Amino acid sequence: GGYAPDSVQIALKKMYPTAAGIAWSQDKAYYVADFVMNGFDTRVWFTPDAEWVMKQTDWETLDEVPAAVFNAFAASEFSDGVVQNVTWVQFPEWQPIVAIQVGKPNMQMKYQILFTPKGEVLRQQNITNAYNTLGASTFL
Repeated sequence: GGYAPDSVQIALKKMYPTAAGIAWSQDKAYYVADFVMNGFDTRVWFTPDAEWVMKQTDWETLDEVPAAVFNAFAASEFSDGVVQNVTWVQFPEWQPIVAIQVGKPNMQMKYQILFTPKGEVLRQQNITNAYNTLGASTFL
């Protein structure tokens, strides 16, 4: 479902031959493939020239993250919060990123923290009432 040029669809098939029920959408000048891979929600961004520029895997839980990220999150001011999502963000040339979305229900605030695999904080964003916080505008 959704539109994507044939070249872009062929490029995704080459990367994930077992991918089924793919939903295509646009995010700025990118085509985004949305599907389930190994039980995880997966999204792949493509240029119109069928070059992949970003991958996202919704791990959802902290038991999937590198131990350095787990320990940095556990020592942070968000450790007591409700984890809403955990995403492994990858790129063709750049280092991967762990994006954690955590709610503070008593504070009535939602936050997004971007970590390097070594546990270094790249960004602490207040995403209360914000949408598409993991799209091309955050990473590309």
